[PDB]
Amino acid sequence: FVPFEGIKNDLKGRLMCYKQDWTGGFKAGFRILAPTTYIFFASAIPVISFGEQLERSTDGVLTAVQTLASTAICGMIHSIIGGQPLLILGVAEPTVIMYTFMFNFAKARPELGRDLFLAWSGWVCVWTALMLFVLAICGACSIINRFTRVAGELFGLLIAMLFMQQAIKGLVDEFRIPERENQKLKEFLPSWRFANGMFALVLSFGLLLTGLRSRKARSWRYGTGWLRSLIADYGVPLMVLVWTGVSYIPAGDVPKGIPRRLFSPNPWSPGATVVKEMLDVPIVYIIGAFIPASMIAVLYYFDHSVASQLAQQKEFNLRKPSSYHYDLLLLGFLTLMCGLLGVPPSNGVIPQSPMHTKSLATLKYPVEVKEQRVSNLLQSTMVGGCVAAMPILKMIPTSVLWGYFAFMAIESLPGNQFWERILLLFTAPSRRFKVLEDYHATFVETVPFKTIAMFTLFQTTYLLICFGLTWIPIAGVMFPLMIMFLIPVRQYLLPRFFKGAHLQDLDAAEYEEAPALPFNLAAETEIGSTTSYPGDLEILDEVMTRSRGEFRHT
Amino acid sequence: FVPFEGIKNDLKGRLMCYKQDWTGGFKAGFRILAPTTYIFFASAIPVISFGEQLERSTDGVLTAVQTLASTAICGMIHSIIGGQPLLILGVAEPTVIMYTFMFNFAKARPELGRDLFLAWSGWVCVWTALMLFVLAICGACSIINRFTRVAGELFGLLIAMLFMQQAIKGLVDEFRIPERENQKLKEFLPSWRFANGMFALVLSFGLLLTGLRSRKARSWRYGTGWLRSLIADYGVPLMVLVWTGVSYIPAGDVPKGIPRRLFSPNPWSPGATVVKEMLDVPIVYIIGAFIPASMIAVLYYFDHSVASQLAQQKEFNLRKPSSYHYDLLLLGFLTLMCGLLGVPPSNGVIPQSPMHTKSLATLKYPVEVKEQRVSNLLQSTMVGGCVAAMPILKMIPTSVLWGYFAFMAIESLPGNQFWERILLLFTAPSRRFKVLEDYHATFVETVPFKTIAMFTLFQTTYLLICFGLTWIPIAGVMFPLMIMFLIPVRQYLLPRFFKGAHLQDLDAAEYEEAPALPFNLAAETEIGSTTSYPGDLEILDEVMTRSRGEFRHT
Repeated sequence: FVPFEGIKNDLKGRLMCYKQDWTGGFKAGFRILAPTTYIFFASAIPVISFGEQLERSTDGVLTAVQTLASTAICGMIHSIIGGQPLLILGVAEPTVIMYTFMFNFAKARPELGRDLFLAWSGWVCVWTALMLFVLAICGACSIINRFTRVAGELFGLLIAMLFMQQAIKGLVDEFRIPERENQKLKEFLPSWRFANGMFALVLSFGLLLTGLRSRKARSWRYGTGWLRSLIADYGVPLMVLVWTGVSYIPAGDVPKGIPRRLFSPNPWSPGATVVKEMLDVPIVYIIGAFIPASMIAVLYYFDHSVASQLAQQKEFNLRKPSSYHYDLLLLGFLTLMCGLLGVPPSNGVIPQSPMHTKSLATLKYPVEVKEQRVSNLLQSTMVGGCVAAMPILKMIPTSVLWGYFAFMAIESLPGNQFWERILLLFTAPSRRFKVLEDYHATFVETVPFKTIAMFTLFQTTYLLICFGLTWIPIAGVMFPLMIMFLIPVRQYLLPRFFKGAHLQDLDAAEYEEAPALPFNLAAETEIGSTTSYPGDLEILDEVMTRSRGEFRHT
Repeated sequence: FVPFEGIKNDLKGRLMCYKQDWTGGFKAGFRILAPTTYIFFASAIPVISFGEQLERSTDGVLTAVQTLASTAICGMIHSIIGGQPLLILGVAEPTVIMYTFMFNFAKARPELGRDLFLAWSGWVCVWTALMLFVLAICGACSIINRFTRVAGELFGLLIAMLFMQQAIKGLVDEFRIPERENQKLKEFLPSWRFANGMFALVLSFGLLLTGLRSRKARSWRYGTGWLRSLIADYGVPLMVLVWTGVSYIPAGDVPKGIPRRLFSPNPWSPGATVVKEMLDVPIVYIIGAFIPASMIAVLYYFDHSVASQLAQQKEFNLRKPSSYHYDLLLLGFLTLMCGLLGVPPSNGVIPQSPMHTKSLATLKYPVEVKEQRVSNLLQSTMVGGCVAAMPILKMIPTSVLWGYFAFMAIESLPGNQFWERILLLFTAPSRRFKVLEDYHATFVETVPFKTIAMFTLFQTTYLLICFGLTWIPIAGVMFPLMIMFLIPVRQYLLPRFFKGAHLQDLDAAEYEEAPALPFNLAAETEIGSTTSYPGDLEILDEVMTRSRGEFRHT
C-alpha cells in the first residue's frame, strides 16, 4: 500500500505496448468494424434508455443528449490515454438513481432549486474525483480480490429489480398525461390515452419476447450461418427498428402523439459548462455534497474494478498487464470533467466490457484476443455522433425502451448463482432431481440443501433491505454503503456461521458447473433422494400426440 | 359388403355390454367427475368459438346457442343409444365452413333469401342423412383402413390454416365497426375502436402464450403435483377466466363496449323447428341441396370414423367391440334431427375423443380403460346447461376466442408428420444433425431426403390447392371431394412414383419414433453427413454467462 506505487507500475506496464496497441488495431483493417458495431449497439441503446429515464426523473434537465455526450467523451479519453482499452465506459443505472435522489433533494430546498441542481452535481463530482484520487494513490485497488461473488450477484439482482420497476413505471405512465405537456391536446384525451397505453403494452412485450428469442439464434437449424450470427448479435437493435416500423403503421389514422415517442429534445434546434453557477451555491451545500459523493465513489470503485476484472479474465490469455490504479485515477479525472460540463459521469459497465473482449477473441485450433485501442475509440465516436442523429432516435417509441428495461432485467438472471439458489429455494423438494437432470452448479452436489437455503435466505434478506432502502426519499442514497458492507461481513461474520468449504463453494471466485446426471445417479444423491414416481396422466402426456392423441412408439 | 351385416354385428356386440356400460359408470362414483369436467371444458369452449364465428358469418342467424344445443342433444342421444360412448360429438370447423358457404349462396338468391336459409339447411341435412344411411347400410365403413395418414394430416393442417385465418379475421374486425350495430355509439368512435383493437391484441396474445406454456405444467419443478395437474388439464378455461378478469379491470374508465364481448344473444330474453318453412322452399333448391349434402356426408364419413379409430387405439386394450356402421347410421339420424330443429349437425371431433379415452385410462403396474356411458352423458348435459348460463358466457371478450382459435391452430401441429416434414424441407442442409439430435421420426433415417422432400412437396401443393379452393365463393364447397380423392391417389398413383417401403414409412398407420443419437453417430448418417463446425462466437456463447460474461467451467 505504498503511495503511487501501483500507478507507477501500471504506467510502466502500459507504456511498453502503446504504439503496439495502436498498430495492431490499424493492422486489423476494416475487419475491426464488426466488434466495434456490436459493442456500439450494446452501449448506445441502454444509454438512450437511461437518458429518457433521467428526462422523466429530472424534469427535463438531463436527457439522452447528456448521457450520450458523457459516454462518448469518457470512452474516447479512456481509449486514448486509458490503461485498459478493453474496458467500456458508459452511464449506468446506479448513477441515474443517485442523480434522481440528488434532484429530489435539490427541488425541495429553495436555496438550491432546479436552477442550481447541475451546479450542486458538479460539486458532488468534484468531491467524488478527490475521493477516487485518494483511493487510487493509496492503493485501495490492491484488495479488489475481496469483491467476491456474493456482493456482485446481489448488486446485479438489485439493478435487475430497479430495471423492472422502471419498466413498470414507464408503462403505467404511458396511460397518463405527462406532467410538462399541454393537457388540451387531442392525443391526451382519455380514449387516445387508453389506446396509447395498450399500444405501448403491445410494443414493449413484442420487443422483449422477440429479443429473448433472438438471443439464441445461433443454435437454430434455419437460415444461413451469417444470418443466424447477425440475429444473435443485433436482435436488440433489429427488434427496436422492427417495432418502431410497426408503431408507424397506423400513423395516418391517429393523432401525432400516438404512440408517444422520445421526449428528449433535439439539440440542433435553437431552443436547446456550469462553473459560473458552481460559485453561487451556498458553502453549506458545497460541504454537504461530500455525502452523496462518497456513495458515488464507492459505487465507481466497485463497478470499475469488477468490470475490468471480468474483461481481464485469465481464460482470455491476455499478454498485457493491468492498470487498476491508473484507471481509477483517470476515472476520477473524467468524473471531475463531466461534473464541470454538466453531464452525468460514466464508469465501467457490465456485461459490455466482457462482451467486447469476447468480440475481439478468436480460437486457434486456445483463445487469442486482439487487444487494441481502435474499437473503443470508434464505438465512443459513434455514440457521440448519435447525438447528431437525435431526430432519427426521436422516432423510437418509449414503450420499446421500457421493454428494453425489462429485457436487461431478465438478461441479468441467467448466469447469476443467487437467482439460481432462489429458484432452488422455491423448488419443490420432490422435484430437485429435475434440477440434477441438467447443467447445475457444483454446490448443489457438494453442499447440503439446508446450508444453501440458509445462505440464500440471508442474501435475499439483505437484497430486500437494500431495495426497500432505495425507496426512502433521502436515506435511499446510502445503498452503496450496504453493498460495501458485504465485504467485511463475508470476511468475518459468515465463517462463524458457515463451515469453510461450504462458503468457498457458495462464494467461489470461479463459476464451477457440473454436467447432467442420469436418473439412476440422480436418486442416490441426498438432494434427489425424495424422488416421486410420475402419475398416469403425466406418463400418457409424453407418449400421446397432442394434435390427434396418437400413441408414440419408440 | 353384404347389406345390414355390419349394423347387425355391431348391435349384437354392443347389446351384450349395455347394462355393464351403465353399472360400471355408476360404480365409479364421484370419481367419474374429473374426466367428465376435463372433457366438458375441452368441448364447450371450441363450440362457443364456432358459435361466435357463425354469428359473424351468418348475420346472427346461428349463434353459440344453436351450437351448444346441437352438441348437447347429439352427445346425450349418442351416449344413451350410441355404439361407442368413448366417441365425443360436437360442432366442428368444417361444418361451420360449409354452412358459411350455404349462407353466402342463399343470401345472393332472392328465391331463398335469409328467411329460408335454415329451411334449405334442413333439406341439406335430410339429403346428408339419406347419404349416411346408404353408406352405413352398404358397409362403406369396412374400408376405413384406407383413411391413411396422408389424408388425415393434410386435413388437420388445412383446419389449422382455417383456424389461424379466422383468428386474424376476428382481430382485424376488432378494429372496425360491426355491420349490425348502431354506428352512433360512443364505443365506435375511432379512438375507442383503436383502443378496443389494441386491448384485443393484448388479451388474445396473452391467452395464447399462457395456454401454450400451461400445456406443459406437469413437467415443472414448482408447486404441488395436484396444482401442476390442474394447470395442465384446465389451463385453457383458467386462462380464459384470468384474461376476462383482466379485461374487466378498466371497466369503470371506459365505455360499455370496451372491450367487445360475445355478440350471441341471451335466449332467456323475450326477444330471442323449421318444417313449416321447409315446404315453402322451391323444389329446384330442394333438389339442388343434394350438392352440399354429398360433401357434408363425405366429411362426416371421414371424421366420425377417424375419431372413433383414434378413440379405439389398440394400445388402450379395450375389451369391447366396435360399432362403426351403427354409429354412422345414428349420425345420419342425428343430422336429420338437427336439420329439422334448425341447428348445425354435430359429429365426432378430434382430439376430444382420444383425450376422453386417455382421461378414462389408468396404468396397472398396462393400460386399463374405464369404458362407460356416464361421462359422455354428463358432459353433454353440462354443455346443454351452459345455454342457461349464457349471461355468464357473454362476459368473455371475443379477442380471447380469437386467441383460442390461434391456440388450436398451433396445437394441431405437434404430432403432425406433415408439419415436421415441411420444417425439415425448410431446414438448412448443414443443420439436419440438429434434427437427429432429438426425438425424430423413423423415415428421417430409413428414407433418403430427396424422396421425403418430393413427397412433402406433393402434399404441400395439394394442401395449398385445397386452401385456395376454400376461397372460391361457390366452388369452395367442394374441398371434401379433394380430401376424399387422396384415398385412390395414395392407393394407385403414388406407388408408381414411389418405391414401396418408402411409402410405407412415409405413410405408416403407426406413429414410429426414434430416440436421439450421439453426435458421432449423427454424422455417419447420410442426412447428417454435411455437418459444419461451430464458429468462435457460437462456442463462446455457450461457455460464457450472459449476465456478466463469466467463463463457465465444467
